[PDB]
Amino acid sequence: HYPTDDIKIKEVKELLPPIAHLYELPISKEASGLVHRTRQEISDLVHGRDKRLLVIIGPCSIHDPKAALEYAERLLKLRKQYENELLIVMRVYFAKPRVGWKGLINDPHLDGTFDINFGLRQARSLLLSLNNMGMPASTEFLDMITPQYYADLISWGAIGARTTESQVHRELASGLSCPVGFKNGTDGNLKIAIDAIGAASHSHHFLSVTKAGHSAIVHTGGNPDCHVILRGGKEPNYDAEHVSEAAEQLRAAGVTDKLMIDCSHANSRKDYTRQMEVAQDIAAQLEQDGGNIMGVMVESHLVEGRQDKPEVYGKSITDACIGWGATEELLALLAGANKKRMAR
Amino acid sequence: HYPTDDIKIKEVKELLPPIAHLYELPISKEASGLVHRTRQEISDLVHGRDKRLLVIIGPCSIHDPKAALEYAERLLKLRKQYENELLIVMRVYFAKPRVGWKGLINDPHLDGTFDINFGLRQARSLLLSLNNMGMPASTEFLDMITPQYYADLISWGAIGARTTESQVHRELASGLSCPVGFKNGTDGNLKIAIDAIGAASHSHHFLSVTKAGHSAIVHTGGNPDCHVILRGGKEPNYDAEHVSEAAEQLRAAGVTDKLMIDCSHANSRKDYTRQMEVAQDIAAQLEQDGGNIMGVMVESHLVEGRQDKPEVYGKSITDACIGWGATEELLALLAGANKKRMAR
Amino acid sequence: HYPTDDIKIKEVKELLPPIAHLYELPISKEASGLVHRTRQEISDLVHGRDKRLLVIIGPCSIHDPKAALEYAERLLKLRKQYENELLIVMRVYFAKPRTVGWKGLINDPHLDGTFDINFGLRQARSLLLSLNNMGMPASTEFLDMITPQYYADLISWGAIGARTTESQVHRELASGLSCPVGFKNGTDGNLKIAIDAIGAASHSHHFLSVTKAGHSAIVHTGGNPDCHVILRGGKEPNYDAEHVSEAAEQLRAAGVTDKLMIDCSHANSRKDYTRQMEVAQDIAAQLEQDGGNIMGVMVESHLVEGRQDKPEVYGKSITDACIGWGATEELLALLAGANKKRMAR
Amino acid sequence: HHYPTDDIKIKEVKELLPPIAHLYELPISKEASGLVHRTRQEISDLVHGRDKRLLVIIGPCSIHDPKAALEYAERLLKLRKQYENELLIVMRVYFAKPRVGWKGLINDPHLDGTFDINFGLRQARSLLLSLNNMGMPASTEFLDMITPQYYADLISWGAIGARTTESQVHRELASGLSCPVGFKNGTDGNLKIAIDAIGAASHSHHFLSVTKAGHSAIVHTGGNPDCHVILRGGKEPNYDAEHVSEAAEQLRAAGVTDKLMIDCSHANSRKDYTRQMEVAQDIAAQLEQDGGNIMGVMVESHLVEGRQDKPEVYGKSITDACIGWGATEELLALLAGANKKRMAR
Ligand SMILES: N[C@@H](Cc1ccccc1)C(=O)O
Ligand SMILES: N[C@@H](Cc1ccccc1)C(=O)O
Ligand SMILES: N[C@@H](Cc1ccccc1)C(=O)O
Ligand SMILES: N[C@@H](Cc1ccccc1)C(=O)O
Ligand SMILES: [Mn+2]
Ligand SMILES: [Mn+2]
Ligand SMILES: [Mn+2]
Ligand SMILES: [Mn+2]
Repeated sequence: HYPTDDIKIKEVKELLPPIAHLYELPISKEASGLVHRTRQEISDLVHGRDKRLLVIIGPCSIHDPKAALEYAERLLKLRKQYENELLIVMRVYFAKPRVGWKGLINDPHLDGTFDINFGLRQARSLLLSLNNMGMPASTEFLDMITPQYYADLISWGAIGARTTESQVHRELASGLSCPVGFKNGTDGNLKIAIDAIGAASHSHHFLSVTKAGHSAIVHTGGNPDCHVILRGGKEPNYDAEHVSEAAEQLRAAGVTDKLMIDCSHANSRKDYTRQMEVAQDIAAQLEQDGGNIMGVMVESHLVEGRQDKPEVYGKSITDACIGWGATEELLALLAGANKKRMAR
Repeated sequence: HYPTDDIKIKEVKELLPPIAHLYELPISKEASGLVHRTRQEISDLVHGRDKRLLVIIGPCSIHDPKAALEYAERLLKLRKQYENELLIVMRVYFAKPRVGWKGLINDPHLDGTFDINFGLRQARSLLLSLNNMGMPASTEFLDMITPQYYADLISWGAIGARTTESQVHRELASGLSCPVGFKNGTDGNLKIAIDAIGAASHSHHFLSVTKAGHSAIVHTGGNPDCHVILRGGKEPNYDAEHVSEAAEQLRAAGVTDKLMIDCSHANSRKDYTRQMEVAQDIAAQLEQDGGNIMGVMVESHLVEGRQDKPEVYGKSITDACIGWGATEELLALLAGANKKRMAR
Repeated sequence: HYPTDDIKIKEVKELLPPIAHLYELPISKEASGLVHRTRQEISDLVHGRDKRLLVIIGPCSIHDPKAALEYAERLLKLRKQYENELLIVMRVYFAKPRTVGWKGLINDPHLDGTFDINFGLRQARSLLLSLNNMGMPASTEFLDMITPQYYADLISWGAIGARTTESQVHRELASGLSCPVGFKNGTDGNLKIAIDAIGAASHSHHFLSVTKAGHSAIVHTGGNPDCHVILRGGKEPNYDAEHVSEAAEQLRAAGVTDKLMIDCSHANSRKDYTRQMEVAQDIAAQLEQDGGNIMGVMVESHLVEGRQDKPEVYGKSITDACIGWGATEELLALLAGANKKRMAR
Repeated sequence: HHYPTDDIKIKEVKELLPPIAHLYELPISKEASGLVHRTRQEISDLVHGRDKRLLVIIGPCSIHDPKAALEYAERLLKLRKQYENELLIVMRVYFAKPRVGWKGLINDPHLDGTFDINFGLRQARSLLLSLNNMGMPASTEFLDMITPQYYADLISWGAIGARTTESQVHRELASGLSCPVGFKNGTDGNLKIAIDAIGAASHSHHFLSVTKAGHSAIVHTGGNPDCHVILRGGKEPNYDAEHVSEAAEQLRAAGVTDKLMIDCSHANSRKDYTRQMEVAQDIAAQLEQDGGNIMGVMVESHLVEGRQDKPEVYGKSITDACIGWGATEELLALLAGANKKRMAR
């Protein structure tokens, strides 16, 4: 026999099964309540039963648990203060969808050693600490296996621009315990996200692993808590005209016309200093009408900007983020605007 | 103590591991020769060493292995006849990337019962029978787990238009033993596929299973045999102007400027009779110059058109296909056109 | 670091999990029915509910499935012929507990030294399924804690041999086996170890094995109330009335069942397959006199008598020596006659 | 539906955390690796006659409490260092006796019948890594074919007990253990099973178990050349000079090492801990006269003497009765005394 199997494979190493991580780090009664409740609260937002604004906000990527926990500590205070106008959940994303650093799960030690057992442990550990302190977590799931390791700790999931059209990621979302947001495509196709909600609301089958770590078929029940995310395209799509047009196509498709607006990425034009602009336009809509907005997303860290090496504490090494002060302003701006909308 | 795990899952059933299927249906020496050889031949096309045309052709999707075998039986004689001008490899795709029928792996019995162990068995059996008879096989990998069950029998793989931009599908491609084609986006975005080749040529790490069925981290070494597939979008992109523009961009990104043209899907605009037209243009191109074309894709079946239910034998239940007579003319057209290119 | 792990291991290779084999060879309706029934029928003998004699009879070891099947076709006739007097169940043991040479049909199914265990295990399940489907139940020895997951669903009666009867894990195993189990006395004739094994196996225990899916697992057992002793001699033969009587006394004293099995082969025969008949005559004389403590016998039998080092002749053992088919007819006819009279009392 | 045939007598089969999960949480350290590699080699030297120190396997009958066990180890480690030129001291870290009652530390770590085996295996590995880290090698008995994948990398010396020495699979296991292995004589004093065991264990075999990832597996061994017998009595003790001589003669006749270990406890003490000293005194007299064929002894010792049905008292056995710490010092001072003189010849 000529060889035909694993020709271009350096190594296939066994990973500790999810059950191993769940044994060391069982979810606590407290994290369980914060998760269950935040998910329900978000459901109400998706389906129009509450007019609070869901704010997904935090670092572009997590590369340092200390800074992440310190960021949460400061955010927790504002989560409480604006709890009547805003439902603040923290971005706990472990990589960018990219060339550069491959994320915290792949490369937890920031040196190129790919210790993914440790990476996954750290991600779970972080997510339980956060929930335990009272800060819910959100994340993007890039693949169909990692969710088994910590989705139990996640109160809101994203499927990014580059995966919203992928069948298997829609099948994933259809079984995720948390509400899920589908982003529009990298060039501004909103339809792919609309179809994804359709798909995600039905029952599907996809492949993954059991909690015990073995190949498996997953039969989902459908996810009725999905929604669109406006993150821009060739041009930005945050304004009232783009919101109104999205809302119409949503209704026509017979899915929720309540949606979320990313202030960052292509809606800012990859310029962190324009997130405030977007949030200001969103504030104007809320004060006017803004019936179709249920959430915003905001890339934010202790220190503003980007760096290639993790030199500065609390500075992103993936996309550029606004800093803490700009975070106080933006959140305040949104809370006040939405106080007025809810008051009508 | 609120539940948070698997809230929207009906069932997670463990699957027979790949080793089980590999025990019942080990790759034979002759299939192993055919695959090894065929990957290498295709790799020569991708890199400009051989001017024969790769022809990926066959059903939109396999819904009946018996008819698929009979198809292959007719195709093989054409493979042999045109072996100096065309390298003919059969489409063995088990699903459309969507609605309705979930494909042969999910739903092998065509009634709705989701017998996945059986479907995986049937897919491997069909692929081994095809190789053993001397017909190489091609397919699309939609997830990161199914390759372990039968990628060893695959001479060419596709990442489809809906997944080319997906990070995890790029990582997968980087570790596939076969050469891989990346389709352009559903709206015509060629860049996502050019970036995909760049991405897939490097080492990555993604999650999957071992042959024994255990969750695994897999370290790839890069796939140097990737290329682009022009597939249409808002308008078709098969003509010389589009081919020439794409070649420049490929050169600019420093990747192979030899590409593949799908005669079906958004180039035929879902009209199966127009695939013959696309081939005509392609043939006229090759006759003038056609330096940048290394293959084409055709959707072809025993009988033409499509049907919703599998009533008629060898007739598609997914995208409509040209029938056997049109397939003969198309392949003769392409053989003759490329005979003249090669003779220059 | 210095190394400390796997220092004396040439390789550890993965095996197909039990489910892969149970997928290919699912137990049939009629195989299920035969297994259940037979286990129940044997239980009744263990516990004095029925006076039929269990006869565990067949090759010392299976080295050729085709031979095994032809053997089963002939025995089947007699199983049916003598169904009112004898419960005939075939021996399907895949190795002798050795000590250098052929390591059995599971380990070495090709009989050339390759160790294709995936294949052996499939072949063994395949044979046990075909035997049951034809109306012949099967018996075997389980040497380890993992093999029973592959084919115990096809076994109507199992043995724990002389060399493992005292082993704590083998007793815990037996406590979780679905079939009734016979515990052999020690190689030097020690009966107490088998008496203790009955009491031990009746309780609930825990041991390590694999799930059907092939992963490390803890097995919490329910207890096996259908165990009994097997007299197989040792320093001296223990098939006669006097030995049977001393054993029954010790068994009653421990509060376990005083119904036992007698091996006519191995050390009771002194490794001479022609003495198997003599032992059966003795057992038959006992059954005629009284023999109330006997529920079964064991007999090593094959198409062709004797043994051989290489598998040259069809139907002849390459492990212990067996009586041939003619002698089998005598033996079974003899025991059926002696027990017919017992059951008439 | 079919008649049922599968797991009729099973309460449950719960899947287990795989060895890799414990190996991740508790990886062997560089210093523990050195001690294990070095101690294994030193013991091999003792087995093959290259060093004349006495291997002393000493410690509790069974470990029911790691705190007590760690304290016992700190005390023993002093005498390990003190007597290093005369005795090779290694701690007994047995997790159960091969038995109904308490099922051991691995099976039932919480001593209350809850059977939390993931925790038990976690605890056993932890204690063993802590012992090697403080500088005290560890010995244990392997009762099955699976547990070793969880912590054998931390064992410097292995026992196969009296009740398993004759078992085919246990001998096959032994042939793949990274550590040296002592085989005990049978519960009735049969020495031959142990001598056969050494022979068997020195060759390559194939037995079934699990990969480190927990998957059903076939294990191919390279043989264990470092095996020896352990004399632990029978119907009568077998520690004296005469029994030692006759054993050495049979060992030589079989072509295997005539160097042996004497267990001072169990059937050599007549199951009476007060007699372990008697046995140790005789062995000492032998070492002073000649004692050439003795390479080790086994002593059942704990912080406090005797035993108890329930774990009320700290550092007192709940399995076999042990000598207390005072006696332990007395016994070790004696052996070091006797062997200093033997080594000086
Ligand atoms: N555990 C995930 C669902 C899931 C199951 C299996 C595979 C992947 C995802 C959740 O609760 O959301
Ligand atoms: N076995 C695949 C590569 C692969 C390994 C593991 C997971 C996914 C893909 C091949 O030969 O192409
Ligand atoms: N499946 C075996 C019992 C068993 C379970 C698990 C391990 C070993 C044996 C039977 O039914 O007899
Ligand atoms: N890991 C054991 C050997 C072993 C392997 C596999 C199963 C059982 C035992 C050792 O180092 O000694
Ligand atoms: Mn970002
Ligand atoms: Mn198609
Ligand atoms: Mn025999
Ligand atoms: Mn003891």
